[PDB]
Amino acid sequence: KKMIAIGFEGSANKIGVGIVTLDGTILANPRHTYITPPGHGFLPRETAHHHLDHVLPLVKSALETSQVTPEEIDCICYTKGPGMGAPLQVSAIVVRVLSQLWKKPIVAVNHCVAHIEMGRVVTGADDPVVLYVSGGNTQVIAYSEGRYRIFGETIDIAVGNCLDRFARVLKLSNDPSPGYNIEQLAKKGENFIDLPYAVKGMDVSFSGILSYIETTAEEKLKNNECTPADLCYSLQETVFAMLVEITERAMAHCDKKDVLIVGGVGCNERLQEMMRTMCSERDGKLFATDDRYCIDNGAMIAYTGLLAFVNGIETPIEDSTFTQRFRTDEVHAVWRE
Amino acid sequence: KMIAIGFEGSANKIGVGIVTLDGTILANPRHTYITPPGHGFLPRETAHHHLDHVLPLVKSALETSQVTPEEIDCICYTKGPGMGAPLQVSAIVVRVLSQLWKKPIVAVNHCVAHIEMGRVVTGADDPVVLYVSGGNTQVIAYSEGRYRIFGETIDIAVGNCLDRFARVLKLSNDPSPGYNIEQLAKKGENFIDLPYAVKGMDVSFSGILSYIETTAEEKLKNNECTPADLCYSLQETVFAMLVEITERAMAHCDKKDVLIVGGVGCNERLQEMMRTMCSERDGKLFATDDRYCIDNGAMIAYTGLLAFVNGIETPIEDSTFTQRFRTDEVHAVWREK
Amino acid sequence: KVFNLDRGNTLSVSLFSGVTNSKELLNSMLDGSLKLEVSFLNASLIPDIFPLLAAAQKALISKSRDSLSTRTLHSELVYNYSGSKHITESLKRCGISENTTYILAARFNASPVEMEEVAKLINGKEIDLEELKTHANQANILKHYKITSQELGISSLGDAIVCRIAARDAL
Amino acid sequence: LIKQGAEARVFESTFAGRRSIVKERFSKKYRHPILDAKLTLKRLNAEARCMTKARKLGVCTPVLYAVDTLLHSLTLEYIEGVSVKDIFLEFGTNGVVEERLDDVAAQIGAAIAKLHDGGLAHGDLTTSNMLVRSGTNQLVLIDFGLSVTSTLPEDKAVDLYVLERALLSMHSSCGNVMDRILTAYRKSSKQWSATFNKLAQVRQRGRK
Amino acid sequence: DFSCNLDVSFESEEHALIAYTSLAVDKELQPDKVRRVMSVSNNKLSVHFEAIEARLLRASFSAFVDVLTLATRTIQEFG
Amino acid sequence: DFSCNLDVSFESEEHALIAYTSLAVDKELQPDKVRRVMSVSNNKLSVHFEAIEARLLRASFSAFVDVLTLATRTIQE
Ligand SMILES: [Fe+3]
Repeated sequence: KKMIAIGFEGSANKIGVGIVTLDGTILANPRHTYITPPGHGFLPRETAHHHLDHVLPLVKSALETSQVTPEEIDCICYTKGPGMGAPLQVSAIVVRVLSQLWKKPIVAVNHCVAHIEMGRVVTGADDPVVLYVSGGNTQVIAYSEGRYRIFGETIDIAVGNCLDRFARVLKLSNDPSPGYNIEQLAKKGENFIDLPYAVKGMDVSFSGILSYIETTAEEKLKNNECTPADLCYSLQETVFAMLVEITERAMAHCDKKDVLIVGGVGCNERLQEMMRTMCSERDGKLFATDDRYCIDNGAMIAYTGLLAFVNGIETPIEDSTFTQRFRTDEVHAVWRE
Repeated sequence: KMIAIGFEGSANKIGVGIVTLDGTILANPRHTYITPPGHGFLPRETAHHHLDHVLPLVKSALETSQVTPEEIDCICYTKGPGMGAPLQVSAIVVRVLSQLWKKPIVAVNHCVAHIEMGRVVTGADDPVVLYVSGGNTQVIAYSEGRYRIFGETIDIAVGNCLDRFARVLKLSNDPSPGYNIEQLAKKGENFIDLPYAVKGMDVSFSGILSYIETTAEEKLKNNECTPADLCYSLQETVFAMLVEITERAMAHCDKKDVLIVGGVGCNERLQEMMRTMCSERDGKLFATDDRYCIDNGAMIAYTGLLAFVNGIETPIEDSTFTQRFRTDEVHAVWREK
Repeated sequence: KVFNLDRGNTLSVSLFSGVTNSKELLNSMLDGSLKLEVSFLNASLIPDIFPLLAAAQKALISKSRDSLSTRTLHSELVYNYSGSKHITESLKRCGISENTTYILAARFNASPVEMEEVAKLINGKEIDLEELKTHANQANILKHYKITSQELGISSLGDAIVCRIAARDAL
Repeated sequence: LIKQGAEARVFESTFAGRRSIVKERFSKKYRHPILDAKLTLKRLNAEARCMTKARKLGVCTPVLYAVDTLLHSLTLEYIEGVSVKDIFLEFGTNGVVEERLDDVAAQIGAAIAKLHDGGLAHGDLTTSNMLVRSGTNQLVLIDFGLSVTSTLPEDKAVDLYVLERALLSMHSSCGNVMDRILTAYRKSSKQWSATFNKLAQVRQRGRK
Repeated sequence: DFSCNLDVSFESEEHALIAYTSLAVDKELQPDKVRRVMSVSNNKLSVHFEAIEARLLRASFSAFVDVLTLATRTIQEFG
Repeated sequence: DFSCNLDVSFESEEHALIAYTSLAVDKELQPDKVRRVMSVSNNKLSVHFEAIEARLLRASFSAFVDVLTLATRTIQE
């Protein structure tokens, strides 16, 4: 019998509830998004208010779409983190109440492992080294001895943060996302501008690059020497070169066959094109899922929760806490072994 | 000498006035809750603005007036009329100040404050007083020791009419929509027909506002007239109608001099037409000025000074602010004596 | 009889009963064969000389400002006495029809010779200007002018007729 | 020139060889030319209509002689009579004749009821307004400048309230006439109940 | 149904009594839906508020904390 | 400095115990400035908040009222 685990994802302004089966099929994936004024980042309090407004209708829509009665749900999975405290605590309260009413065990689930496993079951990849690059994460993950160890990551800031900050500097619209506007404006780019080389060892840095390109943007817009399209083109090409170079170095170090990419920032096309070209040069394949899974959602967490529960490892109802950094390596794989 | 302090918060404008008996303002830090353009004011956010500003505002009033709190003869709050929340904040602060300073609370009406401030500024002894503001469009005459109203809008005030007509046309909100309407009408050159809407000794503005809104919406798309012409025609029509009403008021009570007060008194076309009428009928219009006609604490404090030096007082246990407080209920004991 | 009007103008009046050539008078009015300007009114609709004097003042004002809505000043007068905004119906009812042998003939500032020759032109019996009350058709006056019984109890018919003639333009 | 009103003028002249008065609504300067023409025409029509309707209700009024559209003038019959204020001053100074006062109160109450039942207010029922015709002791009403047409009993109650307030203002030297006028209106009117309820409501409003 | 008591510690008895009396005279807009009573003990001002519904309770306590903040600022300015 | 003690009405005892085992087991934001204790007697809650600052206590009030209404709206079906 396909045992069903109900999971939540609220690590960001994206609220989602997930129901999955043993094969990874999503019986219901309702989801809701929060919008922000341009040039600024969302604050936790109004985000939590939005989460409170939308959490009950999301569960209602999940139970309607999946057409699965809550009794048939076998266990409840809550996203331990990482994520903001308020939506995580709202999800924790809801899962605790649902567990107390339905008498189902609770399990804490990580988010990056969820991304990795859902990408694995979607793209059909066997076991690739994964680059997760987004607004909140930028890391290289490889499986080893039951632990999803980190090989490469950003040293100062996730490049998603740098891209969003520069988009705010360029006053680009937040609808549908600053990243998409940046990508389109770079596609309209004509002039390239040099940027500092800030790759230390096999990792990357972006704070100095972001500061330098912000200064360059201010100087060039003040003097009207170029359009923001050229600025976006330069930033895009430079950061793509750095990221693909460190990806190649990690790929050579890890001694793999093919590589997987995931994340909202991974929605770009110039990256996937040139990096798949160099992968074909390196006798490697590109794995790249659709934008539906690159963004956070509940069915993401639900499948990893199912994997954890089927083995037999549980979690006490009192330990349903959260943390600002729920590191991936702290989770020991037992389903694969 | 005798000095009275008055608080005015019946509208979005907030004022902390401190006055003497001669009619001369000692200090007047007046502040406004500057609403975003295209939007009005609501009691909750206005109360929040008052919460943030009134203590700095009271400190500014004390610094500007340089008058010790003990020198206050009476502390007076605008009882109303007006929206509940700002009057309620004013009630709390005046209660606290009365119980700390050990000073008498006096409830003060708004229209009486306007009339008294205008009369003391212009030196008139007993004229018909026309108080026109955002929420008030009143023609008032002294009679038997009571300020009896004889000309009044039944549906909506002229100031509110101008305001939401401007919002229909989406005018700016600095310093006031009426000022922007006046600036626009300064370029108006064409007359526009408006129906005759004076009955008895009163005027109705809701029908007038609906008609002018319909005409503006019909003419803007058809480019038949400019908004300047609409504003100029509306201004001339409403002020001619008010001339007729106040002339009937002149005839009924047999009055000669004329006083104009309120926000719209800041304009000049009213003064020109009124002085023309006074010259025709051997009257003497008395002029207006901004600091002695806009909503602030000076007039409130002056009416409170009259009430306190006459004898009327209200105990701290009777500090019951009212959303509605008519002018005639105020027994004008100052003038009979 | 000649009676003075405003600004020094005068009007000559002549009432005739038993008119035998009323059809000829109407035909001459239609074709304009008669050279002299003259108006013929159904004299049964007149209680006093005062309404006629008021209509004369109205026609005098119309002529002085040259605002004669109708082709002739006398037709202006006959339309004025009707008190209606419809010229054709006014002429049909208050103006002479084929059933009016009790006819009033008037002229503006007329010389005695003109009135004598007009009297020669008409085959009828001349009557004074005091029998109107005896010959007033009050029933049709109430019918056409909608005079209320309350109006009759506080004022005379002539006053109501004069008020309506004045207030025609007020509607 | 006899008198100049707040909005118009009244003049003395001769109409059609009869003694006459001319109420001329000369163009005031508080209106723009087209605006002034429109309001002068409309209010002239309104005054003529009010006189016609008050005549239709059996209330004696000055007779309208002629209307000059291009001059905005009202010609009215001249009336010989005595003012109510003079009679009441005589009552206060030389003694009140109770039978004359009762007859006057009954007549004015009947006239007020007759005007009120027609759904047309007057608004200026002041002792200077109504006159009593000499010899025939008949009551006449003038000065329709503030006449407004409406069926609301509020207007009738306000009219009666203003009348009694004016009677109080002109001093009680002739005695209290409120009881007499109320009894006359009761004996004359038919919808008097609602009118007196609204009159009492207005009285409580104005007392405060 | 819903209710609780709140305490505030003042410098002396006088400030607690002033706050008690100043907020006491404040009438209640809807006595049929909310109710307030209170006690004073030393410098501790205890306010037992009881409301029927959760949203009304939350709004009432929000306004109550706001006006308490007003009173505290005024007293601290004029201590 | 500031404090409040909610006592809440509930139909059955198990509802109060559900609210306890749901909210109480959760760890609040920061013990340094605020303290929270909660107990259950019969079907009646006794929830005491103590705080240094009224604004922090009011934020806690908002969160607590919202989550309690959430729990009720979850139980009601
Ligand atoms: Fe105002």
